[PDB]
Amino acid sequence: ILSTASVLAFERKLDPSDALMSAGAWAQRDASQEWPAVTVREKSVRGTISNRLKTKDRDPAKLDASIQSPNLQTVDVANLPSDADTLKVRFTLRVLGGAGTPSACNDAAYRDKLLQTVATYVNDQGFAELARRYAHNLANARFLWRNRVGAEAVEVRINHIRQGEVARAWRFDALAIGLRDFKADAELDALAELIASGLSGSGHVLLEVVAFARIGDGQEVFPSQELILDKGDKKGQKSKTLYSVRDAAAIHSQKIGNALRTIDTWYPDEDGLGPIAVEPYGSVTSQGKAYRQPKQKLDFYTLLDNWVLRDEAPAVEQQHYVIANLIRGGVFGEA
Amino acid sequence: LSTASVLAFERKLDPSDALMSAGAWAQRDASQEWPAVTVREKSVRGTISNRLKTKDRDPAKLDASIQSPNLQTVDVANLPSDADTLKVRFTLRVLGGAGTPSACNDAAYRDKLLQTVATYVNDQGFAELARRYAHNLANARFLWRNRVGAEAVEVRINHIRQGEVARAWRFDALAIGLRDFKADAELDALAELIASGLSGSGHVLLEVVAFARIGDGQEVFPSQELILDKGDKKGQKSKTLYSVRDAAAIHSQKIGNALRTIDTWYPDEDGLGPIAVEPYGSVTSQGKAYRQPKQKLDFYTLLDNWVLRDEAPAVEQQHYVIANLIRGGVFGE
Amino acid sequence: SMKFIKYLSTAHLNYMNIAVYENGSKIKARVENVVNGKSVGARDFDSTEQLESWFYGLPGSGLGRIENAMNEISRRENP
Amino acid sequence: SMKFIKYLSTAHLNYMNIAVYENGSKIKARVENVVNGKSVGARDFDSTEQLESWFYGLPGSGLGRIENAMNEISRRENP
Repeated sequence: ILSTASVLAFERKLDPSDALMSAGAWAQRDASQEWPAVTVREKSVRGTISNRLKTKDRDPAKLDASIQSPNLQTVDVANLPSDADTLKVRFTLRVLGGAGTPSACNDAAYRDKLLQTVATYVNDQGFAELARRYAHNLANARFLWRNRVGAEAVEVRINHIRQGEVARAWRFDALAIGLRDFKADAELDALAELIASGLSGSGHVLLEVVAFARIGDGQEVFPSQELILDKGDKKGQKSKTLYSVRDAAAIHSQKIGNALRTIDTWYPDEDGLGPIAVEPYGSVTSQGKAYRQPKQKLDFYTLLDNWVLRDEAPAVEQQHYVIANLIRGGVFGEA
Repeated sequence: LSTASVLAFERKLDPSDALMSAGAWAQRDASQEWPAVTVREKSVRGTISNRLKTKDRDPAKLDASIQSPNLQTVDVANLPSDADTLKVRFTLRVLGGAGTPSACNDAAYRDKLLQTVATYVNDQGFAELARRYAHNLANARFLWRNRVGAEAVEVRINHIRQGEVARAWRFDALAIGLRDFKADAELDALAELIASGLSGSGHVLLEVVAFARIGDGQEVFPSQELILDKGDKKGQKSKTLYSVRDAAAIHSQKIGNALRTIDTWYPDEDGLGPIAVEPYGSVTSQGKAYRQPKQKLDFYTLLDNWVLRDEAPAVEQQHYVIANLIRGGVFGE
Repeated sequence: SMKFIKYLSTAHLNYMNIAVYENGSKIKARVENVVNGKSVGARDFDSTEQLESWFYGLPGSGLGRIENAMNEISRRENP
Repeated sequence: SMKFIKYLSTAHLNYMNIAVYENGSKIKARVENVVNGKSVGARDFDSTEQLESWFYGLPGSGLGRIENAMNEISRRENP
């Protein structure tokens, strides 16, 4: 008895917003309230056909004509102004809490069995490891994806905002704090306890995160890129398009949300890649590789279906992984 | 006596569409000018997350699915980056005359229904139902997911007698509960205004304004539209949010559903709480229809007992049947 | 048997150009992606003289004219 | 003797859905109005595996796909 629920759904916790980019100078970031926004321009590029050419069945005259001719595109570019070297990135984060309770569930026995399972997990230990690793992903600058690559110094400011007034302020170093090792610190433990009390349901956690990444004058920044379906018959020449808001370049919210949950260090394959993002069938698209494969028994659906139904617990780290997939949210069950 | 082959009831407590706009807390007093929240558009690259059929649990099939694109386009609605609150306003007419059907065949069933609702009203007024509707106006049930995880929520209700406001109320939607029903002076004054409106003894026009301090740039949730993703050119946007001219809106029926969340005597339990008033009273979002017609608590069962056979149910089920008549619907065969 | 002749422009636009094939006594103009050969619309012609009188009759000058050409060919020809 | 199995969707469209009946060793798909049971077109099938390979082979995603299914079944099958 006690089959799986055909409809499961969890709304996400750790809600970010889109991060608006603005540019300015270093050692004036203590008055970085009024810095002008980074604007998305649009330049023209001329290049070559320098891709791997299918020289298996083709006319040689066509291959010679195709690579001796230029290609005349048009791209969107986002640079700093030439009198500024520091990029500012600002977003807000809400930590909701009440992670175990689904927002859609057919069964009433599977639902309260799941609630008792998550209550057992919150009973024998807090959210302390999960919140510690989320506070590590806030403390470094994972959400600065390519903007972190090749920077002199990165500084992350985190404010706890209770009313109009700031309640608690932190200040960090994203290069001293590592990209791969989950070390310890006093203020990392304080931020992790704030995030854990947000996840448990004690208070209302609102966070403002401001990141200063010194790059250089006039260098290119990297907003997230858009999708231009059904415009090849209107525009045609433009190939790259950057995401913006009302006259400011910005990164998407789901990409920062992906950056915050790169926690999974317990996937069975190896350890040379460091942490990966918490996913069902926990996978990386740049690697093209489904780590945490379902023919082994560390898949999220398998661990859920034997830790809720069959009452057999997995190891402690796999329990951390399953509660991380519940904090992530998603459309579970069968689609 | 047999019940009629055609019944109909127009709805009472009919709201308008909400209009969302954003601004600053401690400036909500002067808020007749806030710019409306607009529905913008972003791109999403998804992932493989649904349950595999376990016949496709191969390495190469997962690797091909991860290399496969899952690019989509969705609608989002956010606050501006300097605004931290959400203004939501709508108006509400309270009609009254909540026992007379608007269509009926049998002239005898019509008169029997009239004196049945009349002896309900003579036994007790609309005071308990209007108490519960004043509670669902008092807290912020019409802020569905916007309430969930908010700093502070506040609801302003005005009575509109002419072009000028006559009576005002100022509430606290978080201190006023979501789980039970209580008593207070301004709550009972608003409940008596709604009860005077439901008994045909006046004209009640209420506008309700709610403020929810969320945060800068956070995602508000307008109501989502039904779109059929069929085989057109290259795939369109897969999430359409409802809007009006230059403003993101909540539907009127979503607010009307959040007002009539009253029922606490469906025979399952008191552990869950109040559900919406409905014939075959069904919370479809959790896939379970409470108040099944296999028991003796269905609305059609209570109606056909208490009008035809003149056997009265419990007072709580009388409140349920009169809330169903206030709801409106297509009744009869 | 479709022997390649020439591309219709000096420069490619967005990896897109117009290739010219000799299809028997006729002549073909395909709107092709140059890196993988995916055609998105072709049109039959017979003589290169009338093809050039059609192409130089299009409004525009250069890459705008071949933009007009690819927009003309890339829509479905009406019955 | 036509035992009910399931509806083919999670949501009804316009009080219309597709019910699934087990008709012997075959299997039935009826386009039914859910409130009164009036069928407006059915189609015979044999296995649930080929029925799902037919249904997931239809163009669309979700209610658009079952709109395609009801438009396909609701026309008269040609001789």
